[PDB]
Amino acid sequence: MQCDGLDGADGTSNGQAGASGLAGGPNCNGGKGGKGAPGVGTAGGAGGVGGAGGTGNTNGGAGGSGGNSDVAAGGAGAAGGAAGGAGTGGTGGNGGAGKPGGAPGAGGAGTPAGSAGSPGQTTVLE
Amino acid sequence: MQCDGLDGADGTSNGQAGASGLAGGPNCNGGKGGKGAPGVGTAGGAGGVGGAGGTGNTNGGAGGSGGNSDVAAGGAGAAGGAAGGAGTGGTGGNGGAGKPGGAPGAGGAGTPAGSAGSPGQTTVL
Repeated sequence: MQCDGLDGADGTSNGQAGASGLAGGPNCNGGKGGKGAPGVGTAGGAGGVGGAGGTGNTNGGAGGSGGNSDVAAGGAGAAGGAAGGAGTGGTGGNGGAGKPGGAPGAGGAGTPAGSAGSPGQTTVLE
Repeated sequence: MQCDGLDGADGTSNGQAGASGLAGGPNCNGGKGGKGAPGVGTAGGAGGVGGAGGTGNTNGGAGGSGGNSDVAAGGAGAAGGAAGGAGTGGTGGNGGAGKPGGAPGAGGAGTPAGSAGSPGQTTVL
């Protein structure tokens, strides 16, 4: 960690995926991935990937989480970016809530690595 | 069923992430996530997420695989998208090879669910 990476835009339109965070420039951490948009009558959007760290000792960006869905599946969370050098890996995004929940995103490698995210929350009839 | 125009773009510059696959429209499978680009000097990019299946009975899209790296970490593989209805979940992508190899992507939910991907190989010596 020293300079910033460019974050990815969150999805906004129905079911739209988040955009990836950018790979860091020199001495820059990777950008955070965008969140996926909610889905209405359709599944949620996927998260966008977290960016890899740039040259030097840089951290990976966090992966975006997936969007929730009202009647369908959540979007999946995106992976975190890997570190540069001796930096820390990005945390994976969480899946969106839905039926069923989206899968989690993996952590990016580093020293230490980032953790994978959580699956999205699901609702069950009793 | 596979529909046109849903696959995410592959990364095309050093370390760039793959783009996520698009959520399917009605009766369409989710799109495949893009492949992460390799890294030279820095880490590989992670793969893009697979899109969720559309309404009806649809398959989730496969997650993209991560890029390799020469001296740094491989990019992570991406999660597969969830099925719609009674469809099959998408397969998770594979991690890129590197120091160490990237984490695998999780499978998407379905009946049956997608399998997780393979970790990237860790290169030594």
